[PDB]
Amino acid sequence: QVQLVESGGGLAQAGGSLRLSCAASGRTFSMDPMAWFRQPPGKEREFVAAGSSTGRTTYYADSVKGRFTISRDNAKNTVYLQMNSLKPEDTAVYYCAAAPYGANWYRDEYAYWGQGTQVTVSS
Amino acid sequence: QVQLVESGGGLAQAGGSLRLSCAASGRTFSMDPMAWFRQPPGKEREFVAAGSSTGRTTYYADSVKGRFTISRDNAKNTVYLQMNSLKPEDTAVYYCAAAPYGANWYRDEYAYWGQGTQVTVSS
Amino acid sequence: GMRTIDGKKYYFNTTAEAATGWQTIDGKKYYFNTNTSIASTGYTIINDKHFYFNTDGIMQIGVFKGPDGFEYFAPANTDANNIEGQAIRYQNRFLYLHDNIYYFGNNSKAATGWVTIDGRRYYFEPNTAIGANGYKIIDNKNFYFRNGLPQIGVFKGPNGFEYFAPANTDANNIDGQAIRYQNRFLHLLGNIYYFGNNSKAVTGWQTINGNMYYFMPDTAMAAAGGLFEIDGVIYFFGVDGVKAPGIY
Repeated sequence: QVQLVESGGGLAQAGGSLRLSCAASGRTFSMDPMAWFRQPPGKEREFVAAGSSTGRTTYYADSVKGRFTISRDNAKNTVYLQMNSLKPEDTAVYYCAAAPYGANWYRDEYAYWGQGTQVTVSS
Repeated sequence: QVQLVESGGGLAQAGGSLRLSCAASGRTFSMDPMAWFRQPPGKEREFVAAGSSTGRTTYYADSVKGRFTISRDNAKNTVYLQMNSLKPEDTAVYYCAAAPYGANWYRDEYAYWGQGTQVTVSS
Repeated sequence: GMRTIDGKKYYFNTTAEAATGWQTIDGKKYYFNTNTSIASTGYTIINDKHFYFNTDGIMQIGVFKGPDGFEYFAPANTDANNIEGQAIRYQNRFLYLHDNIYYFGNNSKAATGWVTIDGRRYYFEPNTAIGANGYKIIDNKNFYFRNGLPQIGVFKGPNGFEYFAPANTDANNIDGQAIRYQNRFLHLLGNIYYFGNNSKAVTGWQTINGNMYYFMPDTAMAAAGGLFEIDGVIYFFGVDGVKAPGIY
């Protein structure tokens, strides 16, 4: 019944920007941390960003630090990934995830995972 | 229970090298400056070198500067003294030291001391 | 028709009968005992499932103490299609709610006190099961927590800055436990401190061995290795924290 659905992905160009959305349904996530992971071409899935429900605790992978920002709208059960200064190296399948259960939010130990969505940054 | 144990001493010759190690046990020294002192025959203990836990800040006695290099491996809880271009005047018992509590790393006020190891340099 | 009769909450629908069972009143859920029609308060068993209500009868979602310890009263559909507020199985893992951290054991109860998880020692507050934060005195030992983890360094307590030291630095101290450290400098990770007779790091202007220092009021770290503006005035400090005479 529970599902996380990513949207807002697709094509963009280097130096441009894109905002991914992830809408959750089937239960309320207003207390749970929500996060983003990405699987680059021919590479393992890696952490991108994570944040608490209040936005007071946020973490970013070194590669997106200072370019990507995570945010939420709790009324809408939704998490966002604002991607600025896009690079070709940001090309990947982006996954949202929610309710981490590990010792930290960088680890891929999350009760709920999205479907993944393609982001392709050209030139 | 806390011990600092020197090794790497021996008999070498002028122009040659030795490498001293000081393995700490019983507590972690990964935030503490660590240092080397020496006691030459018939003389008092004197400062040789000191450095920060990151290795970004190091000091040397004028007599050994350029020839000796202090370094550390925090993961192994150990400090090293690379002794190049050895001189007969380098002959001494060498002592490692840790956690200075005086105003600066030159003063022989350290919370922990090794028992020392003999270095002899023949003509 | 919410009225507190004899310290007990009833809801009359405007009917000689006070309501019973599950009632949502102004966006808040109540359960009125089917025998007495009283609004349930505290840990409450309803149809062999476990719930928690505050003193006002409002059903809570989160981590609350029942007779078997702290349970996760979860949003609907978190585990085994649980109804809203029902305690759930949640085993051997961390739970994160808002900015709070919990750890749940094999019994689906949240840990309290000291616990070791993957070789790290944590402390969760006995009163809430929430990860400890800030200064804490536990069994007469002083600690400074972040996210349930004892921090090592020099941090401000109620009596000033203490040295929360690595294990076995003084009197077999535990990791992160504050230690006796008297009338001496502490050189820790590129920073300099001076500790007075009471084992607290001094702050502000000090003369030590005839030399002047200024220890930052917020960290107790000596101004060192450059020019610093203090109270509208630029001073110069050596790498060892010794203030050079004059103004700049």
